[PDB]
Amino acid sequence: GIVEQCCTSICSLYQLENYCN
Amino acid sequence: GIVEQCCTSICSLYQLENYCN
Amino acid sequence: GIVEQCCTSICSLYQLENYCN
Amino acid sequence: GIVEQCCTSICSLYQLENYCN
Amino acid sequence: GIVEQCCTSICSLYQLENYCN
Amino acid sequence: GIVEQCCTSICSLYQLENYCN
Amino acid sequence: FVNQHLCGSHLVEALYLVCGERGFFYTPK
Amino acid sequence: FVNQHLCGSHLVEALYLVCGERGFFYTPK
Amino acid sequence: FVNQHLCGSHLVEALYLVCGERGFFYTPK
Amino acid sequence: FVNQHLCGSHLVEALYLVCGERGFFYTPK
Amino acid sequence: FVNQHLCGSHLVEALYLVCGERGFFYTPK
Amino acid sequence: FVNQHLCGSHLVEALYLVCGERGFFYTPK
Ligand SMILES: *C(=O)CCCCCCCCCCCCC
Ligand SMILES: *C(=O)CCCCCCCCCCCCC
Ligand SMILES: *C(=O)CCCCCCCCCCCCC
Ligand SMILES: *CCCCCCCC[C@H](*)CCCCC(*)=O
Ligand SMILES: *CCCCCCCC[C@H](*)CCCCC(*)=O
Ligand SMILES: *CCCCCCCC[C@H](*)CCCCC(*)=O
Ligand SMILES: [Cl-]
Ligand SMILES: [Cl-]
Ligand SMILES: [Zn+2]
Ligand SMILES: [Zn+2]
Repeated sequence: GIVEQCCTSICSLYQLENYCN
Repeated sequence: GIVEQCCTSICSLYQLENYCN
Repeated sequence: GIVEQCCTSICSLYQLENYCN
Repeated sequence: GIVEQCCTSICSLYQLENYCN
Repeated sequence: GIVEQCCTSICSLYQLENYCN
Repeated sequence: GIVEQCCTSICSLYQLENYCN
Repeated sequence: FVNQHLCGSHLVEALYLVCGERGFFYTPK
Repeated sequence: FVNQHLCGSHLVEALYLVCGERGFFYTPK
Repeated sequence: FVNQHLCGSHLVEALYLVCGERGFFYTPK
Repeated sequence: FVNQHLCGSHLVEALYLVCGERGFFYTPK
Repeated sequence: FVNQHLCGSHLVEALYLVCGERGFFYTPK
Repeated sequence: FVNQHLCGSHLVEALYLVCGERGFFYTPK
């Protein structure tokens, strides 16, 4: 999920787009 | 200014990027 | 929608719980 | 206090109610 | 109250300090 | 910078004034 | 409309606290 | 009234920074 | 402690959303 | 984990600003 | 005027996420 | 560093509340 991905390492805005609807 | 433009109209990511260094 | 209901009237904890998974 | 209680461990909303007026 | 005074007029640091313990 | 100064140690409001324009 | 954008910014944080481990689906207007 | 609720949400954070170790009592209208 | 300050920042907003009209008190020391 | 909760609090607001009209989904577990 | 102060409070956080390591200069009206 | 990013997020809002009309500058690197 996003917690194991974007909290252990800083995510770019492009990587944040993977969790939009 | 950023306030005159973005507090009257919703600024997107690309509009807000204009004010970065 | 949550915006139409909670940005016009103050939603309590039990109203906001309706939109959880 | 609340710092030693709800910051070392995650508090439920019921435990947060103990610090309301 | 703090809401009646600071949500109608912008309270500075020294105005907000009045409500500390 | 401010990250090496006010994040390793808590800065007072006076120390935060050093980074105003 | 900006004030709705600000209200939605507070709504998602409120949903985050209320839902907790359940999670939520935020669908704006 | 929602905008007061949003304003109060910013007021408590402002009080938290200003007071620090002193603490505060938040009593809304 | 900076991390203690960060958690207290999130504690205040959580208390504000939970308590509401009653208000709340925050006292680190 | 409290620090995990803090990061998720910042994740939600980052997702809200990035996604916008599409909306987003948050699911810790 | 308070609502602009609230809007500026959200603008700086948005600028913080968008700019990242570049940094920014916030100059209000 | 994620925790460094979290503190910078709180630094920006603290600077905004402290500086006010003068504005502020944030520069991690
Ligand atoms: C005043 O200093 C309170 C006395 C106890 C200090 C506890 C410090 C640690 C608090 C937990 C912070 C957790 C952050 C995620
Ligand atoms: C549910 O508990 C998710 C399972 C994995 C837990 C990861 C906990 C650590 C997450 C990173 C937090 C980083 C905070 C800066
Ligand atoms: C750019 O990367 C700045 C160079 C120094 C990095 C310091 C990283 C740690 C900063 C303290 C964070 C404290 C969080 C509570
Ligand atoms: C006039 C005071 C501010 C309120 C603006 C009108 C309400 C929001 C517009 C209607 C909601 C739909 C928004 C669609 O983009
Ligand atoms: C019409 C613009 C929005 C302002 C709403 C009126 C001010 C708030 C109502 C009076 C304050 C007391 C709130 C009690 O619940
Ligand atoms: C009447 C609804 C609230 C909007 C207030 C008027 C807009 C802000 C005033 C003009 C901007 C300059 C602020 C200077 O201090
Ligand atoms: Cl707001
Ligand atoms: Cl944090
Ligand atoms: Zn707000
Ligand atoms: Zn935080």
